[PDB]
Amino acid sequence: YQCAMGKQAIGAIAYNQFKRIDTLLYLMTYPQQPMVKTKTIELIDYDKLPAGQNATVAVMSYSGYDIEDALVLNKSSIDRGFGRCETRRKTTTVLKRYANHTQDIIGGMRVDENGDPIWQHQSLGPDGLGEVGMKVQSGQIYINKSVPTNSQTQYREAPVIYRGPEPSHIDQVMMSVSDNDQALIKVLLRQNRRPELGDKFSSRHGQKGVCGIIVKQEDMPFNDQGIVPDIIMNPHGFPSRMTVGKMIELISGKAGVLNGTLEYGTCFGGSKLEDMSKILVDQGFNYSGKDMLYSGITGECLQAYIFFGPIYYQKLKHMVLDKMHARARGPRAVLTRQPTEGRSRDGGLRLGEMERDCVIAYGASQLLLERLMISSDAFEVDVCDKCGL
Amino acid sequence: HYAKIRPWRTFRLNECVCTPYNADFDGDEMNLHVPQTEEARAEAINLMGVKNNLLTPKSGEPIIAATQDFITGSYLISHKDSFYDRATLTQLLSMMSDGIEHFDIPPPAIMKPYYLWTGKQVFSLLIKPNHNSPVVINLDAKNKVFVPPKSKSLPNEMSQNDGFVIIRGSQILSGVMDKSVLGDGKKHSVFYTILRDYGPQEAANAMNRMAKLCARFLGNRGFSIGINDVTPADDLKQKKEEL
Amino acid sequence: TLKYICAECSSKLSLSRTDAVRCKDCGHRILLKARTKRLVQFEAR
Amino acid sequence: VKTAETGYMSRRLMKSLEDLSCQYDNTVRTSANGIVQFTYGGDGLDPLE
Amino acid sequence: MIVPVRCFSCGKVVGDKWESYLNLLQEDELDEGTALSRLGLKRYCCRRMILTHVDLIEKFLRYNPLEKR
Amino acid sequence: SNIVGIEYNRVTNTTSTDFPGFSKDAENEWNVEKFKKDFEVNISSLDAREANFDLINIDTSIANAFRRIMISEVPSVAAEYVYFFNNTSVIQDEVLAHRIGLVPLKVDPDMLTWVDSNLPDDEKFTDENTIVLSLNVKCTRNPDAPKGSTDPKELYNNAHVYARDLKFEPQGRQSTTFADCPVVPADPDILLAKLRPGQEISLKAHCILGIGGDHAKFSPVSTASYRLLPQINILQPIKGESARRFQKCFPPGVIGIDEGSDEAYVKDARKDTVSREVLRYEEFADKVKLGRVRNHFIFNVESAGAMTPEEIFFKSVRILKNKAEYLKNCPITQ
Amino acid sequence: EIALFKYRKARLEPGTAIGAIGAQSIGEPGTQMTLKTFHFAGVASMNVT
Amino acid sequence: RMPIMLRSNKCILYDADESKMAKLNECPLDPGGYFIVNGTEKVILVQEQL
Amino acid sequence: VCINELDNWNAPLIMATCGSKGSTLNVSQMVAVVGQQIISGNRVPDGFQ
Amino acid sequence: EPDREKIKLLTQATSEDGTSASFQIVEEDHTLGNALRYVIMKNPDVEFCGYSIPHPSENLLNIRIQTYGETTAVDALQKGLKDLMDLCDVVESKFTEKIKSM
Amino acid sequence: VKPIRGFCQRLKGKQGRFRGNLSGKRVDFSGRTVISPDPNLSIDEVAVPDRVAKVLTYPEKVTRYNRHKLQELIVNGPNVHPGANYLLKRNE
RNA sequence: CCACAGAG
Ligand SMILES: CCC[C@@H](C)[C@H]1CC[C@H]2[C@@H]3[C@H](O)C[C@@H]4C[C@H](O)CC[C@]4(C)[C@H]3C[C@H](O)[C@]12C
Ligand SMILES: [Mg+2]
Ligand SMILES: [Zn+2]
Ligand SMILES: [Zn+2]
Ligand SMILES: [Zn+2]
Repeated sequence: YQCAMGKQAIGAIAYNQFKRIDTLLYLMTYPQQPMVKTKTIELIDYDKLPAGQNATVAVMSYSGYDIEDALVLNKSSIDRGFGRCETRRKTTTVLKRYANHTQDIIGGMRVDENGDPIWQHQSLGPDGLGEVGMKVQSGQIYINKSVPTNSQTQYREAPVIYRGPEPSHIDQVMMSVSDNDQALIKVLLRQNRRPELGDKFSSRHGQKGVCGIIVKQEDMPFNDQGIVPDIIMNPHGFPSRMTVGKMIELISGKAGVLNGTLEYGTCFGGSKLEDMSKILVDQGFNYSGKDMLYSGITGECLQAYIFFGPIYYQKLKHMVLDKMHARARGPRAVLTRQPTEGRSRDGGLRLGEMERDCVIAYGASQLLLERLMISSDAFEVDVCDKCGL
Repeated sequence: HYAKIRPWRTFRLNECVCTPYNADFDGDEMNLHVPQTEEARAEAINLMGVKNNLLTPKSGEPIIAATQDFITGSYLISHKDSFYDRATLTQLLSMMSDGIEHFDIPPPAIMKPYYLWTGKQVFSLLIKPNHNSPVVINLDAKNKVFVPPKSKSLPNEMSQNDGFVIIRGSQILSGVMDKSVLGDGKKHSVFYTILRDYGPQEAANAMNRMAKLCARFLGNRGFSIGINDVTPADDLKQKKEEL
Repeated sequence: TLKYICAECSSKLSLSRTDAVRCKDCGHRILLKARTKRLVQFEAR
Repeated sequence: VKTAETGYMSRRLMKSLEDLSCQYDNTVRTSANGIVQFTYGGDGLDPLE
Repeated sequence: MIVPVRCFSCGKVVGDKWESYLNLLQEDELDEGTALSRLGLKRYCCRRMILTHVDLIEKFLRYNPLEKR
Repeated sequence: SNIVGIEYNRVTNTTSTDFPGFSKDAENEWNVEKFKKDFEVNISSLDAREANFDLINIDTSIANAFRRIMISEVPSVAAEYVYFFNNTSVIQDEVLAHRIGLVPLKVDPDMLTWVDSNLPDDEKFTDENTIVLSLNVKCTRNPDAPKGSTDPKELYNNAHVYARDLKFEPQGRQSTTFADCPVVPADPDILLAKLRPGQEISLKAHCILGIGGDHAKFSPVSTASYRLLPQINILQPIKGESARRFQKCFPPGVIGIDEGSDEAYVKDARKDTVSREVLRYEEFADKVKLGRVRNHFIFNVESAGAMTPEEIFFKSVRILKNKAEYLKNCPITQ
Repeated sequence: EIALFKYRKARLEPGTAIGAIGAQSIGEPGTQMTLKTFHFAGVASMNVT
Repeated sequence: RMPIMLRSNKCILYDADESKMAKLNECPLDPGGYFIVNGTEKVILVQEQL
Repeated sequence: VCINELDNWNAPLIMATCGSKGSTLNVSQMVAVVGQQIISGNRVPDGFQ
Repeated sequence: EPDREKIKLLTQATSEDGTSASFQIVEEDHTLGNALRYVIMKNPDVEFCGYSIPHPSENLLNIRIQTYGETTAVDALQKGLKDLMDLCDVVESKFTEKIKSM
Repeated sequence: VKPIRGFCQRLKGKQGRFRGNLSGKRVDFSGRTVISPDPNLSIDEVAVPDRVAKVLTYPEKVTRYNRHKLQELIVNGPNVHPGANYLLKRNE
């Protein structure tokens, strides 16, 4: 599972990741080295371009919001920059030079009498291409196009309207020409996302989960030195999944950061547990890494010790911004007169055969009739009684 | 379900309803349909409601019940060696009902040194908060792990680890709440008895109270796993090697 | 009004409408539009 | 790989058994009003209750 | 990219300690386990804040389109 | 009594037990004379940015309330809004604005006023509530550099944009009331950005005051936490070589040896982070036990530079008192 | 009274799509029923499927 | 025109130091081995046969 | 012998006694010998000569 | 003039004779509820006192107080608030004296 | 050579009319979202984002019992949460 | 219209 899900980690892509204009790119603001490395990591130079941050995790049941793999993020930690990510998207356009000796045009802008442009062109600029560094909201235009209507020559408007649930920002606007002499314009839009509810966080030992709640840092536990954990995970994910390597990684990372040196967790070897226990004892902590935390709510001592230390988490690309969707009434397919598919085309969810079967099993006739006839494709038709057609 | 409105861009459902959906919070996407006619809406709420579907029709056993991390906290409260004074007991009762239910504190189980209550009395109040509540249940049940008593003639409630629960009146006189008394898959659970005796509303109320209590308790009473819980003792490394 | 920057030579220049997409200090054909002069605001979070 | 075969079997079973219902005379009948069982299970007890 | 201004867990200002940590590593030829403690980084959260950081801005700044490479 | 014991696997007696109804005699009622007689404060150390004081005979709830109010209720001034002109750096606008928002500012927020939000943007900001900071750094290639070196500090002139480059721009009456107390970042060496020739960063930051609950940048304490005073009980005296092993089970300044008897004694307990390593070995079982005093709190308030720590603790106490007074004076409605 | 009430309300309710419920109650355990090796009463080679 | 694969013996990135690699707007820590066609970058995956 | 040698307040033992998550076998595998790996009902097949 | 929406008395839960009540406080959290609970539990006539946050996504606090048959619940709440004010005053005075000492 | 699509091809298969558009079909007034726990919610309750509740609407007919409530909802509009998105007159 | 790639 970790082999499959480490390829979705958000982090630095390359040294020239800012000069690239790719169709979809995920970057992280503050990547960090793993506390527990591996010789394979050193050889493949994953050390130079990491993907993930070390989080002070306290393995305990802080609230009811960590049940079934969910995690408990820290509001102050997110505010200070933990898990901060950005997404870059590319919109391309080509001014085709048609066979009628006519070509598409970019320029165009509409200005109100007061000296302000129209709202749809608020961040368009005087050259018809969106100004670098300007915010783009939903419905605005960043690439203005007008194609000839006869293929003088008139033009019809085909603008590239931005649509999305959150505002973005234009990062680069590149103009060029290809070999066949067509103008090629690429616009890179970046947007900044902070972790919220629904964002997936892995653990480099499987142990995937989503942020079930975000709580303020005065509510989380704290040790004697005042360290407040960033992410609190449910202990119940350990005994069934049997990941002792996670506990060894936590203790190795704690002993390494206290000693000041990165510690190696190479397969079939690595830094042993006994040296970690010796370093932790010499630093004044417990030999097994379980400290005493005071509760943040009731303020008193927790009745059991809490396993406490750094673990390297990765933020994954399955954020809730790209997953939430709702239709109500929208576009319909031409052939079947039914709602379309895919949230890109504002489609609707499919009530498949087995959902129909379950609704049958309940016996709710009227609900099934409403769901499969009235709300999807109802149609009044005239049928002849004599012939049945 | 009945809709509530919350500002966090994710659907949220109680974890006790996770088991029938077979859903885990690891990226699961779930669907929401809204009926558009009064007949469909009424049929949905009175046939497919969570309260009217506490039992799976495959065998009749409960399938909507306490999942993991609710069983653990309930067990830790109902442990034999856990005792609470008036302040902590009252705080526990306030957390399970949001300070809305009128409680009546039963006489404490320990009186002479201090006035100490038992967690089993806390669950006795969880089932029946006051005299106005009509929930009165009685049941004898085994637990998942059960050590027989020291002799073959004693009743099952006198077990060594107290793995037998007896509920008379509404008090819990023995046993620890685990995945045979609050969980799913067994026909002698507390919630199943409450359902079959007093309809689904009382079962839902007790379930909500348990969920709130176990959500707000384990934060103020830590429960952790570490390598100290997995490292074998010194003598085990010899016996295992010899065997 | 300087508005365009060549990719490799980094010479700010303005394109007249009757001129090709090409830098005039070299042969490069990549032009990145310069940052706007308009004010943009940001909340610190 | 179990999922494909299990789903196919479930679909076949549900297509076969979708028409049965317990009529008001306590007899399980098909859609075409033919009796499969005279009483459900021999005693007419829902496994739910 | 660049060193964070504040430590994630507690909130101590550690952005200023990065240059001093590099200087103590280079011209003072000390192991980092002592250089971290010299700069007042007592808690291990502030230690991991700059011990694990990658100075990616130096690598990024080679590809500067504002000046000829 | 009031000693929370420490065992090798569990922590017992962790709750307060001083209230009537806890016992038959029903003592320990609330009498402010007794609390005034018993409560004590010992300030062991106090620097310009850190305080360490012990509260004695106070309940856990009050101390935790003080800690929470210190962390996320004492207001402080931080950079809220950033306006950008010509930011050509590699660091993006959002990241740079966040980094500017995260720096601490050495101002007294008692000289400012809270910001109303319902007013329009052209009237919300006045001279009583905002502080304007200006950053304007343009990098350029340094011509007279030594050819044998590649240090970024020498090749260029403004390679490292620090935090002290945030100059303070007075607006109106701030030119008078901020005479002897100019606005300055608390730590001027914070590395805001890195530059290369041809790049420029210019921006104006509007600075208001908020609470730590809204955002973590407004928290006036870098650290505000307490620990119970540890306590070590040596029941059977420990003699000879094993006592040295006992000395090895604790931090160096904790437990010493008496040369007149070669036995271990507790030199000091305040230096003991509870590691309970002594509970690992059977040779000390039923000889030494560990505990903490449930009503002896050692605070450790490390400020962010905006305030003295004793001012922060006093502000927290006053804020809790004002909360209580506001709830008392409010009417009760159905 | 309790026994009679339980028996009288435990009768199958008319109109219930009992065939659908039975089809699902046979089908869905196939999802959770993983393959495991089986032998018939103390002999190893009988390898019943 | 035969489409060169990156970091081959015929590509411009062969044995190039990180200074010249930075001159060509290419990351030095890039595996190479892929074909840039029509703007996109494609990889011929290693096939396995009997 | 491993399960017998574990004291109370051992977290996997508590989570197995509760039945919330895990079982005796998982604790035995983590603390004691894991046991024979079984593939298709038999031991590991001879992948070489 | 007074903020009538600050603290309310939930009439659905209070007893008819006033010996029990469940007050609702807006724009507060544990930092007041814990101190108020600890102070009110030191009232000898208070038999039940407990706070809760019904949902962390909304800023709200529910505190329930039940007394014996001698005093009402509103009197217990006001006495607890007064005692909390006095306790904060004592702590403030001691800290002022000790910081003047150094 | 690509085979053409005939009527038998349009009526058969998992994407045919019978198993793709008649037995089950895509429906209106639906939403798909990632889930997260909430123990303080009752078991018969599901929490919906307001960003979804502003889109998914329930058509309520005006009666003598809810006239004031629906008037207030219409006054509120489609931007604030408790409100309405469309109105359909009786005769229109 | 297909084919990849992931999410349960
Ligand atoms: C408008 C609010 C004023 C407030 C912030 C002013 C007015 C009263 C002031 C305190 C008192 O002077 C007593 C102490 C004197 C010591 O030297 C430093 C700390 C000390 C606690 C003071 C801090 C601070 O300076 C206070 C609270
Ligand atoms: Mg899942
Ligand atoms: Zn006809
Ligand atoms: Zn050029
Ligand atoms: Zn820190």
